[PDB]
Amino acid sequence: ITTTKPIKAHFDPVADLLTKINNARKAKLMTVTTIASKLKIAILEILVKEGYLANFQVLENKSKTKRIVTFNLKYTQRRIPSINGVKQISKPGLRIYRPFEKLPLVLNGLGIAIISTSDGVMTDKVARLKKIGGEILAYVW
Amino acid sequence: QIDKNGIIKSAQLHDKDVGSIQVQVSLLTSQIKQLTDHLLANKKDFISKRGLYAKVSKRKRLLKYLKHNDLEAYRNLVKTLNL
Amino acid sequence: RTEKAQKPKEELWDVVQKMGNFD
Amino acid sequence: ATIAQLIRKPRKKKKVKSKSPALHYNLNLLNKKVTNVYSPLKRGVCTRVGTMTPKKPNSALRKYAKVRLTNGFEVLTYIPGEGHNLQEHSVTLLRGGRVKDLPGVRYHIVRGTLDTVGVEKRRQQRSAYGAKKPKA
RNA sequence: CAGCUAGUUGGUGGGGUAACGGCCUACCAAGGCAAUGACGUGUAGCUAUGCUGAGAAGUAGAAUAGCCACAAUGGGACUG
RNA sequence: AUUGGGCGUAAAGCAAGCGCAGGCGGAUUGAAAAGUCUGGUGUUAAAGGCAGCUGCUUAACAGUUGUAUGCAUUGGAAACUAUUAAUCUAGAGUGUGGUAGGGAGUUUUGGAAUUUCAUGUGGAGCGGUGAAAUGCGUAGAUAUAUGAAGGAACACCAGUGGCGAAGGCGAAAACUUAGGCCAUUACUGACGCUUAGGCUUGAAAGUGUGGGGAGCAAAUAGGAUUAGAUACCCUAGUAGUCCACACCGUAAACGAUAGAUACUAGCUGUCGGGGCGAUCCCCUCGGUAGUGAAGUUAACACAUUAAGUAUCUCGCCUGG
RNA sequence: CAAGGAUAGCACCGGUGAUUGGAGUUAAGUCGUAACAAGGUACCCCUACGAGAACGUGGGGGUGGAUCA
Repeated sequence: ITTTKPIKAHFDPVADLLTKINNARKAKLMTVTTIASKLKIAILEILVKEGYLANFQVLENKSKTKRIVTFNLKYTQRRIPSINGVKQISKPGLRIYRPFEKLPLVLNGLGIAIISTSDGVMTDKVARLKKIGGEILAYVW
Repeated sequence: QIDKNGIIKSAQLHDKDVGSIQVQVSLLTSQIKQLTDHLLANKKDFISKRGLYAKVSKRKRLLKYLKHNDLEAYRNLVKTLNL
Repeated sequence: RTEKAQKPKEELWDVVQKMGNFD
Repeated sequence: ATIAQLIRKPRKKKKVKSKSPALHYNLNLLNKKVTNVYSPLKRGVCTRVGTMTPKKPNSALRKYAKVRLTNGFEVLTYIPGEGHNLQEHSVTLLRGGRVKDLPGVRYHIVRGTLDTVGVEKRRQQRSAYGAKKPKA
């Protein structure tokens, strides 16, 4: 394959992802590329499984030399994205964390927040069930 | 003009430092000297003085890194951060 | 250069389609 | 603006011009520690009483009184009573509110209290005006 | 309100309240706090308890329970 | 207005550039786990309150129970941050090669001629407005041409041009040199980012300092006109416009749109650079533009150069 | 030893005081309409002076003016 339009360090992976997501929502665009990270891979896999986001492909040049991820949004056959709003939570200027018992259901009890904890990254419901809390990466609904 | 290649290759110890911190700080110091010479020969060139202050600042930050990473930067300090 | 293709399927060609049966 | 700058430039709430502070504090000898009791109606000696013209659309010869409170501030007020019972020296207890017609006037007065009692012949404003019980 | 602070700053020895403590002193000293604004300045008695609002927070710690302070102001000693 | 708001015209981005206090940071991995969760105990008072009951006729009131509530002390986790131990480039960038701007300054002149003087001739007008007049002309004008001098500023090229940090850059010629445009897994390996404080610069009036001052106009002064001209008319006309120095350091320096950073239908133009080839067409990237999608301002509209999208930092903002 | 009592120098803060700038307010005070049309002169911004004053003129910054393709 050929993954085009690489992005360098903007100021962080989270805002680099958010700007691409909102630009894809704006221009009705299908697939966009951003930086690669263990947290980004975890949240992207969990969003593929959650249904808000479509698949993704993580690519490398040879090593840490360049690691990116291309990601597509799930679209019905009407150019309607499955993403109805995603908000980044983990930020450089503000490191946000919440306990397992203080995680809400987004949308109307439907939206799923992505939460990394002391021992892994998971969804809000199973984060509450795990009895282990930590940082929040993205509120997705 | 830029006075680029000769100063780089003088600061280019090996083929592994074409854009290293060493050659960068050497370029900034040489540019500070050349800009002082020019702006003394050309007084009202405010572009030159603003660029000189910008290079002084970037040289300060380059030196703070070069002392943060390598501890041998100040044991042979011919580039002391004072200007 | 391929590292991992997480579900390599990608949606494409979103035709203008709605209420396909009206007869 | 942003939180990082908001820490250095905090929130600046709205400000209001002077309405009626002097009714709530007054001085006294033997420890000038102010009378922090927030008096609702505070005694004071009036200075001038008369009538003057409010704004153009709603003009009148409406009653006014320059009154002086116990504390330093003295102010020009309106008498919300039917007729004026202030004689440029009557001790009277002030009220809140603001008058948007008479210039120099931003106040109302408790009509009926320990002084300025008995306007009389009243169905409304008997708790005010100091009007007695409505005997037939 | 940008500089403030000469036990200031700490050390040996000695003395010291109930005692460690420059607590204080003989001797030896020049350092201590500070643009995250030092020093100074005046004030509030501090916690629980007192209200409003969902919340953010604001509103007193009057009196009070605990602690704390004067007990007319400032000292000294004695008792206990 | 974290919760719970703006910065184009109804607060508005610092006048411009650089920076620390301070703030945050790209990828992988390990230590540590402060931040993070987690396991607990102590205490955070009875009275007070949440839930509960009793009696006071009933709560008012009084009593009362499970529960609040903040610190310390305690096993861990590595997900990252503040830290540490290394690396990789892709952010700062740097290298190479191609590589342009009226960039600034420095150093020169050249002219349209402005004014003046002599050569002259000319033989009663010049001049100025909406109207005239004031003013200038008969020591010879109007005007004319030569020669000489002193100052000022450079006709066209001037761009849906580029660059310079804004301030700005245009008669040409040279130099020093900031910086730029194009593509580089190329090199340190985050060296980064801004910015309160801090550093420098900063149209200009106008200040004095030394020259000339060519010309003129603040002020001032006459004739108009006016209800009156030191306003609109002009003539006379200084500071000043000119330069050297500081200071003045403000501007409609406002795009009333901050700096660094990455992304968003297109379309039609331009300039520069890279490739190519009669030119050219064309492609690449920027710069420089716009209608307009989407998106966003009440609205006016911006719109790939946003007032669109988002991160770090700062400045400005609550009624007249 | 001491509550305290002092000197000449100074220092901090408050009110007052012949005389007085500035603000809102009287549908009914004085001149001319500068200026709002390109608003009777286009607006102004920074700065010098003067003018009752709207303001007027200088050197620069701009159109937050119309005309007009």
